[PDB]
Amino acid sequence: MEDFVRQCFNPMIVELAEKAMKEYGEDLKIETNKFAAICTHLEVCFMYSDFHFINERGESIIVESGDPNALLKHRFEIIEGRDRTMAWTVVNSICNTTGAEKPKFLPDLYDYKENRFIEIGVTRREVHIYYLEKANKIKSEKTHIHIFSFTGEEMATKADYTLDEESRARIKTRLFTIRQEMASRGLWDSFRQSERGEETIEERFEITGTMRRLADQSLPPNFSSLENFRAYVDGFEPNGYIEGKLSQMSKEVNARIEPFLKTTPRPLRLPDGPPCSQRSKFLLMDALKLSIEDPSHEGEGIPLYDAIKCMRTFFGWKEPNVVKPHEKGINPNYLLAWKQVLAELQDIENEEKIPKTKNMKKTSQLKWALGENMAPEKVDFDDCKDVSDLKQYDSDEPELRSLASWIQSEFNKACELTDSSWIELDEIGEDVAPIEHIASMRRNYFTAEVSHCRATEYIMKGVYINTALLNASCAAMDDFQLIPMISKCRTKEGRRKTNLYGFIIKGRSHLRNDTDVVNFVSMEFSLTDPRLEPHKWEKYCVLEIGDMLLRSAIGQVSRPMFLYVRTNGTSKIKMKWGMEMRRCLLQSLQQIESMIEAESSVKEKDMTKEFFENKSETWPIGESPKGVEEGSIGKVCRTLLAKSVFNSLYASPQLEGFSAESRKLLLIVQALRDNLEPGTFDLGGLYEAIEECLINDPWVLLNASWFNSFLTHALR
Amino acid sequence: MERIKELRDLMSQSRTREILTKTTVDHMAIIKKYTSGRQEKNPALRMKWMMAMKYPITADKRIMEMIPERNEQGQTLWSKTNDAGSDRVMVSPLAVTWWNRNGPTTSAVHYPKIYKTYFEKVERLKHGTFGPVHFRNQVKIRRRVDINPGHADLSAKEAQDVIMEVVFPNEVGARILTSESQLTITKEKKEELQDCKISPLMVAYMLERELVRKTRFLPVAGGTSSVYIEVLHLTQGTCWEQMYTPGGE
Amino acid sequence: MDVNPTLLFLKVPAQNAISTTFPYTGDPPYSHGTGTGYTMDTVNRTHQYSEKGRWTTNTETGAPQLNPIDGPLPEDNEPSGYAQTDCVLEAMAFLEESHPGIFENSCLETMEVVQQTRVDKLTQGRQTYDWTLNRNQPAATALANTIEVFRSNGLTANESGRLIDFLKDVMESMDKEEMEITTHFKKKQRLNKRSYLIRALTLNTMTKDAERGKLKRRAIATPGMQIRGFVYFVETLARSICEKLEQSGLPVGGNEKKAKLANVVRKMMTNSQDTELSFTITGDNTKWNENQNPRMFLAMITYITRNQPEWFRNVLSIAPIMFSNKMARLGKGYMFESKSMKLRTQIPAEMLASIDLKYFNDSTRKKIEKIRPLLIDGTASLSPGMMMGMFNMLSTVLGVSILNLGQKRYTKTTYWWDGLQSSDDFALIVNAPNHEGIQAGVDRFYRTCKLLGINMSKKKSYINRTGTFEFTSFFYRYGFVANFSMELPSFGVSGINESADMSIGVTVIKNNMINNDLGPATAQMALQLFIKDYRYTYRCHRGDTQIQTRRSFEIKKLWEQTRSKAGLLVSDGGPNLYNIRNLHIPEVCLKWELMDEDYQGRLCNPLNPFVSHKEIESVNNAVMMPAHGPAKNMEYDAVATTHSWIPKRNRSILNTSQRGILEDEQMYQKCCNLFEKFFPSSSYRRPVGISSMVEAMVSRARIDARIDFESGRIKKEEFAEIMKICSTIEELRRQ
Amino acid sequence: QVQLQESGGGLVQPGGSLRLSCAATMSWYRQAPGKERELVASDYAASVKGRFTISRDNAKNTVYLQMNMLKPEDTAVYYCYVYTLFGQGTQVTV
RNA sequence: AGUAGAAACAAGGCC
RNA sequence: GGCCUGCU
Repeated sequence: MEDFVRQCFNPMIVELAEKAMKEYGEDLKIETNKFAAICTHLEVCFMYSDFHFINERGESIIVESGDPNALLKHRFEIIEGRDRTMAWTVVNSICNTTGAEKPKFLPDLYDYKENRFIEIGVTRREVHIYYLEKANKIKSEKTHIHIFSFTGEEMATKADYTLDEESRARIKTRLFTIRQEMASRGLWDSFRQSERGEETIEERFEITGTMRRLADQSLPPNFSSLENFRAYVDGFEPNGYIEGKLSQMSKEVNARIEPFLKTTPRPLRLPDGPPCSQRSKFLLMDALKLSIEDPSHEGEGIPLYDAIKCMRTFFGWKEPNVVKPHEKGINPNYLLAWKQVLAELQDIENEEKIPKTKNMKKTSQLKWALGENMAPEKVDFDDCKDVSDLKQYDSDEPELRSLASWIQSEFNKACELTDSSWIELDEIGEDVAPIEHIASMRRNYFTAEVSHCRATEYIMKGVYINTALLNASCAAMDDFQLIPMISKCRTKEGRRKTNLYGFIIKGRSHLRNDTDVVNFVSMEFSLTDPRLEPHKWEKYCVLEIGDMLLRSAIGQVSRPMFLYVRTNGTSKIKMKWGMEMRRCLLQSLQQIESMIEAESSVKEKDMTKEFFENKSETWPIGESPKGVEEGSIGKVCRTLLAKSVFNSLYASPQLEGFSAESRKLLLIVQALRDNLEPGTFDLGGLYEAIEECLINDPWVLLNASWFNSFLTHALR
Repeated sequence: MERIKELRDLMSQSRTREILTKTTVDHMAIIKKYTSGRQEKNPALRMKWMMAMKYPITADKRIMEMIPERNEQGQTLWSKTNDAGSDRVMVSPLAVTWWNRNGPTTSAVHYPKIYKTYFEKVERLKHGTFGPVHFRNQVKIRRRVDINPGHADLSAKEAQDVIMEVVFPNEVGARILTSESQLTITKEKKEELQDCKISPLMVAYMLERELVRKTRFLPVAGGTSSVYIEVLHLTQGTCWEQMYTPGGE
Repeated sequence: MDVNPTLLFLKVPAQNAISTTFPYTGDPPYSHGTGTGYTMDTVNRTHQYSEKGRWTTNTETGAPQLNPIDGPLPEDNEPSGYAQTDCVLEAMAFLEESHPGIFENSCLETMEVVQQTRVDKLTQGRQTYDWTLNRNQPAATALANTIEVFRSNGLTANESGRLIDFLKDVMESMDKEEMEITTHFKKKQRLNKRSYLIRALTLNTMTKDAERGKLKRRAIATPGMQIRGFVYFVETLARSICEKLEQSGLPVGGNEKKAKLANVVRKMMTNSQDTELSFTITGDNTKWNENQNPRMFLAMITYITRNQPEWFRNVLSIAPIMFSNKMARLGKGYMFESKSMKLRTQIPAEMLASIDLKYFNDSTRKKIEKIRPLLIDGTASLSPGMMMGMFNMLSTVLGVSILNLGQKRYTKTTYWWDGLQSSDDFALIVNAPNHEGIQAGVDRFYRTCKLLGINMSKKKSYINRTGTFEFTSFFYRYGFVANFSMELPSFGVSGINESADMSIGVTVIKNNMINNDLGPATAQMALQLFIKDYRYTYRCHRGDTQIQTRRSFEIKKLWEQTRSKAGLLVSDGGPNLYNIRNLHIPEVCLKWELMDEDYQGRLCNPLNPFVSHKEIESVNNAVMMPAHGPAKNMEYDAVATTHSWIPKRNRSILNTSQRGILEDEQMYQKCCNLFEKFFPSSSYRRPVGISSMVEAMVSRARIDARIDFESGRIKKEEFAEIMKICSTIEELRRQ
Repeated sequence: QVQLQESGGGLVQPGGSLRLSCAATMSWYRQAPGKERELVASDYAASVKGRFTISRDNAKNTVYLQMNMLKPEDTAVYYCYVYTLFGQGTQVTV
């Protein structure tokens, strides 16, 4: 039958009908009479629509061939011959522009004169039944319907026929051409009734070929095919198989509970080796401040001018000389770098306006100090294979180092009060609710407690230094840059003040990965002689740069004044995390506020004021040789703030591992102290897990010592 | 006019012609998401790192013909170098602030009508009345509650057809909404937003947010009302209760 | 006196101050170089935990595979992957018996979803291993490349737009003699059957960074695109199953997890009378993923899908069949340094099979020597067990089956147990009349776990009396206690954009106040610090200050120009009006009534060249990877302002041979923008159909010109011009 | 697409000969009064075998029908066809 | 040298 | 010496 559509109809219509065939997903080889019927429907749609044009009037202009002009409007514009999505697109667009009603089924054409749709259907059966059939299929329709049938008859409601009658003679001539051409073909044994509305399909997902063999190799050891295994599974029913293997399984497979008593836990062993060194990016306990007493705010001002003005406030400069060498570098380079920094600072002082940011010369001194041109050149393996020295990067456990007493004192003095306010908080919306007033009063109390704390000063120092370093690295990637360490505080009298700890020289910072390292050299003034705790300054070079006179009742001290100079490095991640050190304030004060709220849930009243003023209640916050010492809530605030600050400063994988594996043991010990009969399956394994995190970090070793002390004081 | 004209210009060049011809409508989404740009793992680190560069943000090419290349002192506002995989050009953040001090101005009177949820929140809070804070242990029990206080009793898909018919009346397809509540919602949000020119996509998104009901599991103590859950952070705490009555009531 | 914070625990219980034990204020550990060492170590460890299995050689991939299932029962407490098929089938049968109708229903909904799912659902995924280029690429890019290759090779069933048809094409590709791929350096290369099989069965290995809570780094894996559809269907089934199990806690959030934990502890302890003792085990499973054999997941799913259409069973079984034969790419490689000659070199991992061992240290030398026998075409066969939690939900199902197997109806003894399982972590409440009963119950639970290939970490687990325990960093002590140290890293600028960052910060403060019991004063301090960091990050200072920045001039002139300066946004150098009462309001709407109409109009102008919206999914959704958890998405309330710009892209593609991808990106985006202008609903609802672009665009041009004349700007001249231009593009597409 | 022009019809005696042509498979059919249209020859009905011979010149698109030994039973209108297009029909009266 | 820690950075590639 | 890139 398909030979007929090969022969007669034009290409355009046959591929339109083929795409309509693909539309609903049925195959053309099984039933083709539908293809012919609907392609004839589509053909009558065209032949009825084309050759029919309109101009600004009604009364369509009919031309056998559209002449070249702007007057190519089509009388009837076709609906079908398009995908369902576009057919409904045209339906909705016509409804929204023509203000007509939206039909629920697919029309075939639209006309302007009568401003409505045409649903053309030419069926094998006579018209006077198919018409009202499709009419009762369509609900309350104003779209006019018109149908032909092979006998040659026409019909329509309203007795309406919308265009010329010679066109309809055309239609029925086409119709009988179709008819008495099948006459030569002979199809009416099924042509009248060939489609009955079949819609059914079964989804087929068959495993075959290579993928089947893979299925045959992904079974238990004693199975040969997926078919057999699935049959076995379907036939499988529970018949007490877990019990049999449990009985047969060796009894050494057990989870015996070892009781956890007061005498069970042993102190954590600390590693032994050379004392632990300093790792901070700046001096914490041995910092010195040169000040100007200016009225500018933290960010307000220009760095270089402030630094120069602060440094001019000090008199007593001496020619620098080596006091304590780096022990691994070239100290003369550090000396020359310091003198170069001074010289270029003067050079800025001379000229017209202090630059906002200064670049330094790339001398051999800072080329060595900043580690320039030291990365091995990257080459290909095929060119370097016979080199005996060629091997992997050194990948082994870090060097072992024992704890020293300097970190303990540094933390002790990091929780001490100061003679300045190191936090100038921002603005918030004016409090409107009583709860907001309570929150503001609490916040004011904590700010009064923690602002005068060395932890806040360290927070500001780190934030400013890391912000400046990151910005300089991102801006001046190539050229070495000078950045004075600046921090602005407020005195007890209320006068604002600036403080200059020293200088940082940032080097080449072409940082691609988050782990890539930018090297800088840090110089900081101090008065602490490095000849008393040399092991804490393994990586520092310390010079003697001047003498300071601070008013004291013992005449006047006239102390020496040294310069701690070192080469340090950071990374994008480290800079970003060090510039978010202000969340240590959060951590600490959230803990304290949780304490206050928990206690106030007992007594139905806010308990902040008496906690902060009466200072009756105290918490164990340290141990003295006499015994455990307790301090007021403010001291707890400062201690927790210092702990968070040191966590942010000495952060490392060792800290994370020890924190987790020691929190586990802390929970076990707490369960013991709560009389909850705690038990363990392998306590030695937990101890070994904790002890492997303690390698060389001073902070984690101090935490381990604190944990041992807590165990000793606990378990009683 | 224009649209078909850049269509013809695209089809003029062979590669885009092939892309238009062989690519089917269904694959639309795939090729639209086809990109070499990986999704950032650490957005904060790079936002703090990129903002230290010059020309850290991106803007459409049209910026080159509305904002001058430099400001009064000569600080550059935009660059003509296009982004990696787009025709947009990289520009400095000042071009934002500049646009807020001398850029073109319009009538933003209809934004309150579009962003109905947020302005309703503001109105509800502005007329609220606070009360005394009572300090006592709160037994916070976890419950499933509806957070959206303006949901019109419609699901995501249920209101999606409404949203299309309100914004994209022609792409609705087969669906013609039966429920009369949807009829009235369509009528109201059609006559209300008849000429709003913010964007079809944002209008649809905000209509989805407003009409679609959404639910989440939260620790609550008292309240349980939609209007009382948006301020759950302000009325309920660990050891304190703050009596509150939104402006709606 | 020496200060010691830990001594604070002598007065404050450990859980009431547990936040102090979370050093989440410093930089988390990161990996620096290759992850090849970790990948090799994981492969060797997975293969040696199942050493007593039986060896075979796959006839298709030619790789050695180790099957330990039904192997000898363990005789020691060391980890073992010798799961027994009959035991696990019986466990699943008991799970079904205790929950009748679970499998049949879940299979019904899964069948519905599978037969109505679309291909585009695969684009909604993070990095995936594209085999066309042998590298990780965004899910959409890899899917597009694979579809292009399939269409070039003759597999065009995916044009039906159905994920099931895409999987049919994927499987049909397995039986092809020779496929063709494209490489740029374009060159067409031919892949034989075995090479393509291994490329489709392989995984890409990387090192996990930003992982807090352990000293050593780990390795993670990413699969290809051929196997992700089957994984999606299997995980859909597993999620539908677990949603019907109250003992599971994987498909829920955190608060739901806490609620279920409280309910189970109350149920276990309350029902226990005075005579019965109760004990809670806070258990962690050692080597959870390395001991889960994909064959056992195949067994579980084929038991689940019993009495179901065979096509459903086949499509759900394809995934574990491929995992059982999965291969793993070793990794980036190894970098060597020579200090004598002062140079460095980078050898790819694919050379580990043949490269001499003189360059490697003792540990790496031994690892390579042990893993070499499993090396096939630069990748190692990893049949014995899963690599990194790809089947999280099925593992949770197995754990829930173990938990339910002690409902006192199967124990047949006075003791019994229950609890909650979330993959790699569990809490087990066991009750028994005497300590001997508790010991016997825990011993039998451990033994049954060892029969299913699941091991309990004795070093990271402990048992106490009920009332105090831990679960996924949630510490329960007669009621869950807030931590607030897990969410600390999320208190900074997110890094999306100005408005997005502001809204996300305020919303995070609000949420942590609601959930994590953040205090009022602490919340105010957090708001202040966040505002400070936000202003210092975006160079948007108050405007009344003299802080010179790259943006302080325009901000200052805008400040001096504005009359009501209280309405200026913090992004434009205005005061901050936020407070505890205003944390749930966007900044634009909070300052709407205070803004000057000129500034208000300039700010919220639709014609701004900065705002760009792509799809309904990416309107106000921000992907923030939370600390100590999987990547998560958040809805943030924000108004589309001129500050909603999107930041610059990487731009490093210009120096790589893969430079043509940018031109393809630009052309695809131009075509997509044209289509959207032709089809406005393209973004909100993704278009569907089987026609091509130009057909729809030209036909809609026809119709829209027509109707927009029937009322609108068009004119006959223009309408006819459009009609004949449509004809012109038609004849152009003809040729 | 094709137009068909017949020639050579008319009046002939029993036993006589007549030659039809058609200027344009191609073929000749006939219809007698009150009878259906029957095939004569294409490029043979059993009735005309050994009596009528058809030939085709593709160069000039012409299909001649030579009819010999004509009988009263061969009285009909004869029509040319092309594959279906039809000529107007030419009378043959024996 | 320095940062850092089971492998890396201490710029890369292209002419 | 000149120019390109900074998660590809």
